[PDB]
Amino acid sequence: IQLQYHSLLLIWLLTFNPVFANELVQKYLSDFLDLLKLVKITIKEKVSRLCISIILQCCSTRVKQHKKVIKQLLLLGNALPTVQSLSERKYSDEELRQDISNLKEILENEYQELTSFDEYVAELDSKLLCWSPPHVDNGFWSDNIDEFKKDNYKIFRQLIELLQAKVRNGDVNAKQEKIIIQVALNDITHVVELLPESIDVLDKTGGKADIMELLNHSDSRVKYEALKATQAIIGY
Amino acid sequence: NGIATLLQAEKEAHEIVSKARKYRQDKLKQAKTDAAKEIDSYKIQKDKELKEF
Repeated sequence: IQLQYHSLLLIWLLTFNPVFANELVQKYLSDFLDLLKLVKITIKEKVSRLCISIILQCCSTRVKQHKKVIKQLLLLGNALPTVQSLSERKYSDEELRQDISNLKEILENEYQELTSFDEYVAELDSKLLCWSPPHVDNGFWSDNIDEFKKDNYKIFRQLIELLQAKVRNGDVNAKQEKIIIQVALNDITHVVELLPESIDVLDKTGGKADIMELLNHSDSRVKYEALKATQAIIGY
Repeated sequence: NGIATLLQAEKEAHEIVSKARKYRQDKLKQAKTDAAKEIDSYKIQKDKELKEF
């Protein structure tokens, strides 16, 4: 605990300089998420305050690309939900509570400009999908069908590439990998049902072959998702 | 699936039949040319009557 507190203090001191904070922001994209997880797990007021200060320094306006860094942190590490949970929780330290409130306000301001489309784009870029609310939201798919097919179906091509990578990674058949594969299959089925023009692009890019390969997967959920995608493709 | 692929082939055959429907319309377009020729033939008969007068 003492070593972790000293490391957090050193990180905050380094991040006090905007140039060093900006350099360390790109050094580890998951550093903010790890710091937030450590702050949530740790009950020490000093450690939580140091973690909050370190997180705020990375997203501070002094550091370069402060808005971009804050948006990326909120999209990847779920900074807004963690900050909202911390605000609801009661902290004995007044300085730690003030830092948590400031971080929550910054996260809310960053998320106000952002939308579900930005979160979906970040998830696609990170190649991580765990059945997000947008995947199960019919309205989101209906209002984002044109965006998916935009730029010569760039989003559809990215989804097809992610599905192909998951099929290549399907040998491991990990739980997270299986969930990602199922989410990708659901997204492909939605993009085939709506905007049918994307079906030809998916077939050209080997999406049908990937679905057929996933139909023989050992996992029951993956097989069911592949069967549903095949039914949406040419089936009833 | 294999059954779905066979169904797609039936749909493709229907799509070919849908293309053949245009060919059937194209086949019926030959009668349209004859019908258009018949329209001109009626005018030719009327013109011949006018020419005779």
